Formats: sequence, C-alpha cells, structure tokens
Amino acid sequence: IANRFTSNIKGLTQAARNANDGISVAQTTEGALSEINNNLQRIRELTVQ
Amino acid sequence: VGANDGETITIDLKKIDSDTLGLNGFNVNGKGTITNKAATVSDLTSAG
Amino acid sequence: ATTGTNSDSDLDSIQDEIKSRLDEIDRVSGQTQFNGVNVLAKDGSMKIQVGANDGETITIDLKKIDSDTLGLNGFNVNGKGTITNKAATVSDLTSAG
Amino acid sequence: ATTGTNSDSDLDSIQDEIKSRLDEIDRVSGQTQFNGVNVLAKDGSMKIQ
Amino acid sequence: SAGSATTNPLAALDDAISSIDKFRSSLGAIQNRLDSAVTNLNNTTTNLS
Amino acid sequence: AKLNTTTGLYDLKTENTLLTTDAAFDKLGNGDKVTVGGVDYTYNAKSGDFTTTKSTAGTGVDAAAQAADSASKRDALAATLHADVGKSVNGSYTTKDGTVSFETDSAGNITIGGSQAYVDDAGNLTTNNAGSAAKADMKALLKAASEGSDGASLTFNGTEYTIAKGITYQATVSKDVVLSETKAAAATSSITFNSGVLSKTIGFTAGESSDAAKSYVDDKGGITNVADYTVSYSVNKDNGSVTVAGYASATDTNKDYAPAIGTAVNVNSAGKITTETT
Amino acid sequence: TVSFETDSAGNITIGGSQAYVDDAGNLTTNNAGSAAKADMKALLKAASE
Amino acid sequence: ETKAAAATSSITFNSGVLSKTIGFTAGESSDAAKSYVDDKGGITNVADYTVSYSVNKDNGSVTVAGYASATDTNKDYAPAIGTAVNVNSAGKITTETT
Repeated sequence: IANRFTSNIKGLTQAARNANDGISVAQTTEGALSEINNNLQRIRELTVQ
Repeated sequence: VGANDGETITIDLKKIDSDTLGLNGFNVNGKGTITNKAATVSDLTSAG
Repeated sequence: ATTGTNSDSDLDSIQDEIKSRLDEIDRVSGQTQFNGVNVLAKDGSMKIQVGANDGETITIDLKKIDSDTLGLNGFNVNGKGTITNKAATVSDLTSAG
Repeated sequence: ATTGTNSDSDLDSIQDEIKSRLDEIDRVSGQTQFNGVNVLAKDGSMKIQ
Repeated sequence: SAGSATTNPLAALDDAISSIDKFRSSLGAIQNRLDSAVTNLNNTTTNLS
Repeated sequence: AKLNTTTGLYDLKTENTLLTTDAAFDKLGNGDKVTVGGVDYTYNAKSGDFTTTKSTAGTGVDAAAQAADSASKRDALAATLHADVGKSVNGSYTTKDGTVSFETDSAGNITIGGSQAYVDDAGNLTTNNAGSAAKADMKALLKAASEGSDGASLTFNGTEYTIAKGITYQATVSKDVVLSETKAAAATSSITFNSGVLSKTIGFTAGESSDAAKSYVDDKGGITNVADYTVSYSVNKDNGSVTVAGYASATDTNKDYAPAIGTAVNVNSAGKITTETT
Repeated sequence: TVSFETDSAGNITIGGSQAYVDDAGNLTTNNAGSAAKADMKALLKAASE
Repeated sequence: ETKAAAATSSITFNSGVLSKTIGFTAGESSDAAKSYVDDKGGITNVADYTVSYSVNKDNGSVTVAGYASATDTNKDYAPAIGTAVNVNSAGKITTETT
C-alpha cells in the first residue's frame, strides 16, 4: 500500500505540473487573440470612416 | 491530469487567419484580387 | 445568465462555461481514487474493524455523486424556454387529414 | 511524457532516460549474485535443511 | 408549447448543493466518531498493558 | 445408483434432455438458417432477429391460374401497408437506367417536389400527363411496374423492394415470433448451425428432435450425441471405498465422457459424485 | 409542369441528371421501355406528334 | 503418404457437434468443393471475390462501389458500397482508417 501511495503521489505531482503548462499555453494563445481583436476593431472603425 | 491512463483534458485550437474569417478581397476602394479557382474535368466538360 | 438583457451569443458563452464546469464535476467524481477504490463512483459502504473480536465494525456510507444523481443533465440554460406556437391554417389543416 | 504539450525532442529525451533505467533493471537482475548463484536469473527453488 | 430550457435552474442547483452538504456532514460525523474510537482504543491498550 | 445383481457392481445412470427450441435459439449464431412451414429465415445477431426474403406471389404454371390473382392481391396489400396516413415518407424509384425521387404523404399519393406526379404504362414517372394517363396512386404505380417490360428498384425508409422483369423484398420478424410458430404445433421446423466452416442441420418437431438424432443438452449445455449416461461403481467390501470400474453408453460416446478406471469416488460439497479430490 | 435545364448543343437535364422524353410526350428523368431519346429536338418532335 | 501418392483421402473436421468431410487428391481437394483457406485461415469455401472501385475524376477520390462473387458467399467479404477506401501502413488497399 505504501508503494501504491508513492506511485499515486508522484503521478499527481507530475500531473499538476502538466496542468500548469497547459495554463501557460492557454494564456499565450489568448494574448495573441487579444491583439488580433484590437486589429479587427481598428479595421472596422476604418471601414465606418 | 490524473495519475492513471485516459485522464486527460483536451484544448481545442482554431486556425485563425484571413482565409477562415473571409475578408480576403475586402476591397473597400474596389481594387484587389480573388485568386479565383482551379479547374476540373467537370468544368472542362461543361465548357465543352 | 437568467437576465433578459443578455443576447444569444452571451447566453451561448455562459452555457459553454457551465458545460465545462459540469464536465469538471463529472471528471473529478470519476477519477477520485483511494487505494484503487473509486470512492465517489459507487453507492456502497465500507467496513472498518475497530475491535479485537469479530463484529466490532464501523460502516462508512458512500454515495454516487455525479451529474446523473444531481440532475443537471440537459442544463440547457441557453435554450429557448416557453415559446408561443403559430396559429393553424387551412394548408396544414388539410395536411393533417 | 504522456502530456500532449511535449514535442518530439522532449519525447526522445524522456524515452532515452526510460531506456537507460530499463537497462539498469536488466543489469541488476543479471548481475545480482549470492555465493555464485544468480538469484534473480532463474525461476527455480532452493531447499534448506 | 413548452421549450427545452431548464425550468428551475436555481432550485435544481440548490438541491444539488444540499445533497453535497448532507453527504459531507455524514462524512464529518463518521470521522469524529472514528477519532473517538481511536482514543478509546489507546486508553484500553494502555490499561491492558 | 442401482445394484446390478448379476455382476455385483453399482451402476449410476444419468438421463439427458432432448434438444429444445429455447436451447436451440440460445445457441443460434450469425448466419443460421431456420426452416419452419416451408419458409427460410436467416438469424441476425447484430439486430437479433430473423430476416426473410418474400416474393409477391405466383403459384400457378399458366396464365389462367391463381398466380395472377395472388400477385394482384399482394400488390394491393403492399400498397395498403404503404398508407402511412399520419406522416409523410420519402423514397426513390429507379428504372433500368434512371432514377427519380419520391415523397408520399398519405394513401399512397405520389408527390414530386410539391407537385403531384403520374405513372405511365411502362411504369415511367412523369410530372406531366399525355392522354390523361394520370392514375397517380401507389396501386397503379405498382401495377404498371409489374406489367412493365423492364424491372425497377424502390428504396424506402425500410427495406428495398425489387420489381422483377413479382416483387422480391426483405422483411424482419422477431425471434420470439418465430419461436411461437415453431413451438405452436407439430411443425417440421429445422435449424442449421453453421460456424462458417462446420455445419449441421437438426430437424425437431415441436421441441424434441424426432429425426432419429441424439441431440441433448443436460451435460454442460450445448449439444451432445450421448443418449444415456451410465457408469459402474465397485464398492470394496473390506475398505468400504467406491471406485469407478468402467462405464457403458447406448451410443458410442467416443470415450469422450470416459472417467479413469480405479479412481476413488468422492462426494462434492454440494453432495454430488465427483472424482476431484479438492 | 416540368422545369428543365437545357444544355449546350441541345440537351435535357432535370435536377442535375439527364432527362428523357416519353413517346407520348411527357418528360421524365428515368427511361422506361428502352425509349430515352434525350434530345430537345426529340422532345419537340414528340410534342408535335 | 497422402501428399506423395495420387490417392483419394478424406479428412473430417469435428467440433464435437458440427462435422464436415472433405475429399483430397494428391495435395489438393478434388471433391467438387471450394475449400479455400488463403484469406486469413479457416476453410471459407469461396472461389473468388471481385471488388469494384469507383474513381471520382473531379478530385481523384476512390470509393467502394460493387461486389461480385462466383459463389453465394453470404456477402461475407462484401464491404458496404459508398465507403471511402484508404491505404494501410503496409501499402495494402483497406477500408478502415485506424
């Protein structure tokens, strides 16, 4: 049972690290999307003009 | 996300560019390109 | 979301977030595990020996916690709700036979 | 390694480490010896009077 | 001509939260009673020794 | 077990139940063929039901026979079954080299693109009429297809019908239904067990097999050729132990159920007779 | 009433498929009795006769 | 002795319930029976099956359209028509995409 618990603890810690990496991926993609959105807003203003 | 097999979370991504938003020949002033199409055997038969 | 000022796209985004969190509830319920036993995925009970003779036991009751046992299945908050139906006419009156 | 964020080089490095440790398992199994008897290399039995 | 949107979302969520709270309370009571059992076992072991 | 007076041994006889329709249906597999009442059914395990091929009609050998009348009445019956008054259904009517959509609402009314179509002499489907040859009905369409020089193919929500140059079509019947006709009376139903390589046909009348075939199930389930199960036990007068001293069977049995001779006989936990020690 | 798409050099097409004219004069998309004559000249002749 | 000589042997396969008897000439089967095994193993007694593929000239996509069998075959090896065919890892022509 101690072996099983050690395996589970190590796996869960590594999974937490993986989830942190995924959060980083999401943040980077969202920043790129925000810049694209600002460009689109400016283009719409130019079209209205 | 888990310690056993199959315990995953999926992040879907999208191909975002001019092509997937349209806007290709935005052409506000009326001067631009279309990059029309590539022909096929059905088009040739229709043309005769 | 229940506010009537929200538009269709806003309701769609809110329901997307709701569906994501319901999926998280289901995932945590399915994947929570202790010593190879899914504590939250079964409606059984566990017996603990606390005395030195037979019969000295304490029972822990577990409940199957997920979407199904809490309802929330089609938690369709982005739906349409009560909608007034259109009046009948002669064309579909005859179509009915 | 099973996380999908890792790239090909990352997976290659991880599998290199995995191969090294599997080689260690095999080496320990082969070379563990007591009084000229390979305890872990045979599926037999020992009799004690 | 009733539609497909959930009728009473707040009531359904309240029922779910109430069920979760009841099960948590049951677990807490079981844990307290188990700790009391532990203390009694230690005292009895000391006296028997 | 009964004591044999002439030999002094103890003989134990075990009976074997004849093959039944329920057991046969349980052992039915994919591609199995069942013949009851002269009509062949093919079992499907994917949907778990019997598929059949039914022709329209035709029994007489000449024009002045009941074949034409049976064909006409079966065509009428199929058209009536195609009523579907409550809701509309879509299909397709295909000639030898051409096809056309089909959308009927009720009473077999032909509607193409919201406009009622008509059937010609040769089964042709046309939105127009030449010489007032409308006859826009399912019965008329089926009759024109049957009398046409060239056959046709009809695709509907259910099975696909083929009108030959008679209509051949697939149909579905329930396994419980087929069981009911098989066990209803003294039928001549026969079941063919096919493994894709090995095949055997068993003909049984209202349950038990009457084709002089030793089909039985009591041993461990399944099918066996052992008619009777008889084994001889010798009791030692001094020790008191019971040993197996051979066996005899009505059929050959190919020594398949042969127990070891001279092995001590043990009583199972449930109380049966078994040679296993533990 | 039938709506048909005439093609170059003379042809009859209904719903993207070649159409045939009945001998009596009706228009169809499927041939019956081995009498197709899928041509607008044939359609006109059949209508006249 | 069966393979070398031009004898007439008989082989019976029994599963305990189902039985099949096959005649054999000097290395082959001459009992007017199909008795073919080459597909994947087991006696499938099918002479040959021909699969017809339709090629769409607009894009080059190839689909399955048409099955022919010299025997009944119960449509054992007949794929459903209209299914796009692909190429396996070994270069074979196969329908599944796994």
